[PDB]
Amino acid sequence: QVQLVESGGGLVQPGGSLRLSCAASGFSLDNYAIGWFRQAPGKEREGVSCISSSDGSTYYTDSVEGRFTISRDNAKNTVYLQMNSLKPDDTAVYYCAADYGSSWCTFNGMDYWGQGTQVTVSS
Amino acid sequence: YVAHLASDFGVRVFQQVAQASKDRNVVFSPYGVASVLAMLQLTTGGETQQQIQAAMGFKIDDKGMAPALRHLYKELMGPWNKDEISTTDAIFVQRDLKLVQGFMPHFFRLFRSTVKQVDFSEVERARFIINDWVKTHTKGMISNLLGKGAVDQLTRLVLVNALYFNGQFKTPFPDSSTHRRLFHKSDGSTVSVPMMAQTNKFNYTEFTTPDGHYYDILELPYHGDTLSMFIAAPYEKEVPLSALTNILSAQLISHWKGNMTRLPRLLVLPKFSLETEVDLRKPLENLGMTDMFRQFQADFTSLSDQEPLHVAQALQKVKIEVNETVASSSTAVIVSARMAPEEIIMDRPFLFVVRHNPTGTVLFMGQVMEP
Repeated sequence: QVQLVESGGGLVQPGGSLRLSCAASGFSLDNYAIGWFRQAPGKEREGVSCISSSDGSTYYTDSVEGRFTISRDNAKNTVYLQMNSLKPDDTAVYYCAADYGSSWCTFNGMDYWGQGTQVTVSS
Repeated sequence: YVAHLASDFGVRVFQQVAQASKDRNVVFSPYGVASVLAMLQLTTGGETQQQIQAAMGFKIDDKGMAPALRHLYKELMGPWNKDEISTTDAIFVQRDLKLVQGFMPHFFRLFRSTVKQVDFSEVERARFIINDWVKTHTKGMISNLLGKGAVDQLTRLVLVNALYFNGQFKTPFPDSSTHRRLFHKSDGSTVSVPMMAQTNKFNYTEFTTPDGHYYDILELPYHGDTLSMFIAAPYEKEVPLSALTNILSAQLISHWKGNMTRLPRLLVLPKFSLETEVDLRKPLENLGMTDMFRQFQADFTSLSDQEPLHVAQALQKVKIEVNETVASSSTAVIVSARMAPEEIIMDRPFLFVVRHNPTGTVLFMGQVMEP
């Protein structure tokens, strides 16, 4: 079964960086659109970043544009989410998502979702 | 199969309703009007019965029809919370009429519901009885069907069909997506109305009508996985809905569904809450069912054969709510437009149908002219 697993979460102080990783044991992600969404306590889930399966295109939500970078390590069958200049408002559980052959991430209706990893930004 | 015959009869009735209301919201139940006219079939005889059976394309007493309709009914109710759907089909007859021997149990055997006897000569008493029956069989939502002075002391027979529906999509629209957006009415004017937004891999087809116009057709599945809402709007603004309305059928909707593929889209859809009361007399008369409404021409001698009898009122009232809560973890993921390069905005009049996908039964259909 394709089972996405997230890693690289943690606790950082405001302004710092994390690098989340997404992989599915036994499967290459290069033919999937891969995205990240997040859920802060009590709030609805929101899409954060996406990388296409077909071209180089990436997509970023308004509040993370210029601070986040999604990218591939094909040798490790992995997608990274570099999160810079983290703010308290970025605290959330972060989820990986994957959809075979798609050009962008709908999040809803995508083939696979991960189980999440905690990111906490606090002094 | 009965599902298609029942649906298509109800769609032909809807077409009569829509042409009389071309620039106003309408919500209607094709299945509902077929179900209650099938019940009326058992009460009628002679030319009155022939007129109904002709319009409907089948006879309720023929081999296999009544049980197929029972299974259809028992099937359309299943995959729902108690808060999401509720229907009633009811015939009310004057209480002091001697009824034909064995009619009441044969009716009950065929439909698993009863003809209701009411004293129409006590007008407010009878109106309260009908109103409370409808109220308590529509989850309390259709709570005042007959207003003051709507029942007459000389009334002897009334038919009512009432339905309430507030189903939850498989992926509810996220509450934080609510906003105001311009809606372009058919007369060229605009109105700013509340809309919601959801990105998904939507089943979608672009349909070309016989007159050469493109329609966007999109499916929104309901959480039970057995019902879906289909939305259909012209690509071009000033195309009237009437042309496509007047070829609709259960098979054509199945044809759309068969041509769909799941495509990534941001969908913007107005919130809407529709309420329609249809006086079924004129639409049914237009389809040839004239005798049932005519005091001395009507033949209801399968119900009662010693007193004259005709339908004083035949009504359908439907209330539907779309996009009005689920748990925060169970609504959609919010996706900003910046992340969604392909979109469909339903900001002009559109047709909708609620369909039972395993049978193709058309449960509801309507037009949203102004949310």
